[PDB]
Amino acid sequence: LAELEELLEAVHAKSIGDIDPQLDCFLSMTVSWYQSLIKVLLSRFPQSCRHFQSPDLGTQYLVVLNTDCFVLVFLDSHTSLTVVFREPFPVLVSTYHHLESVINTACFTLWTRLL
Amino acid sequence: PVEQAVLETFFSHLGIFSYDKAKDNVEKEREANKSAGGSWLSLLAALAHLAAAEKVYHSLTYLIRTIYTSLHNELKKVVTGRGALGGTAPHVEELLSHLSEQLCFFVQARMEIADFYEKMYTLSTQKFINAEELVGLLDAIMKKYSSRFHHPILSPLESSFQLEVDVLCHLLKAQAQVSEWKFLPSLVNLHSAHTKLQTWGQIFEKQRETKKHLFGGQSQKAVQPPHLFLWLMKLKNMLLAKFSFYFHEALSRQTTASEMKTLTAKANPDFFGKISSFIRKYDAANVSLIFDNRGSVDQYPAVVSLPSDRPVMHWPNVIMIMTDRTSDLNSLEKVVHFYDDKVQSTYFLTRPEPHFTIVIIFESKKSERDSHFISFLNEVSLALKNPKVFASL
Repeated sequence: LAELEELLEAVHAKSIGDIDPQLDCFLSMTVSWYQSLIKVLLSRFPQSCRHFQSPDLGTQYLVVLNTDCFVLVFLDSHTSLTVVFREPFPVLVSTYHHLESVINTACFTLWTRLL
Repeated sequence: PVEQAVLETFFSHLGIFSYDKAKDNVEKEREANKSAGGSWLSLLAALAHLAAAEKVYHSLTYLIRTIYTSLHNELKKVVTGRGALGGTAPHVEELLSHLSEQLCFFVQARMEIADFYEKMYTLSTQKFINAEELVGLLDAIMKKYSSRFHHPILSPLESSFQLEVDVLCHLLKAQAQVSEWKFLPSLVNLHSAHTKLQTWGQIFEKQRETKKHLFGGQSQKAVQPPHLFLWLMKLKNMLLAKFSFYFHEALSRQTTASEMKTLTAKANPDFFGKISSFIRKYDAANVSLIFDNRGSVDQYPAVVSLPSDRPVMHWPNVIMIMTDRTSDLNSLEKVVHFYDDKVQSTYFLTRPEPHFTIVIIFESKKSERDSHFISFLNEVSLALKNPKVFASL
């Protein structure tokens, strides 16, 4: 977790809402919804998902690696949805494809709670 | 001040749907303060009238304009009645005037909401309901009434209003989103409506708990939710069932068949289960709900297919039936029956939506006078359009 936090300080991250306004509703999702989405992402892509949690489980970080670009989901029980890139954001299709899979996973989790 | 505390208590009672308690408290305060200023008595009378009007609106028995107009006139008279002969403090008088203005704005908003509800009840009898126009009108009304009663004294009333009105909006867009075959925004709107309904139910349960505490350990009747809340919950359930029926394939692709069937059985009505039962009983070859993608064979793909994938062989026959019987399908009430001797197939087509078509195809010669299939198609169309919920609202 410490290495991920240190690496995140030297990387460029953009929130999901910045790329597409329609995803901004995901920023208002509850902590339980965020945990359910993290569990769904871990179940769907265990090989590409990395989970880091604090000893008291207050802060949980879920990263879905693609490898220079990844989607990071951070939740503080005691939430954020941003895409982390090692270099500055380009002014590309693989990054959009990675976001589409995460968007579908978030959409799938939201639909489950409605039934 | 005592007047501010009384107003806060009345507003808190109103926000918990305790109109009778708020009216009784206002009447008691007015009776005990007969020697106070005339503005205070006018405000108390206006508050009692507004509580009665709110109770009537919650009961939804007006489906109200005269009562709202009288309340607005009383509030305007109280605001403009700057009578210093009552001995009230000038700060108290200014607070009363601001409260009267906020109450007049709230009364106008309530009158607009009642007019919208009456329009929806009138349009319930229409074969097709334009959800986009209703959503736009609701958004315009909300924007006009936005931040009009943001006073902290009116805090629980306004929170009780928007959380309901937005809920209605959360339904309206959903009614459009289901019509446009949009799954993600329909699901988001349904989740928002469910959250708003749960928020309203929290206040209802708080009021019920307060009533139970006041009534002791006796087996008192539970505080029933108002007719508006029940209608909103029924509309949300109907919209969720319609979305599940339309988006059955997407939900079922992520789970097993048994789990998908169990999930669909909870939705009221369960269109998928009824369709499967009808297919099993009548030995129907295929039942396909196809959404028209024109303007958004591939132009009319089968969104839902039972009990298997959509027969490709019957695709051009269904396309020809839809094209030739376009005028009949446009009525959204008639059912078109076709027979093909080359394939010896019987096709029954209905159009519950202008962009959705339900087709039942059987590999046998079926007479057009078979009332069972026509009745089933009519019931399915009525469930999909959902005019009964709006009629009962």
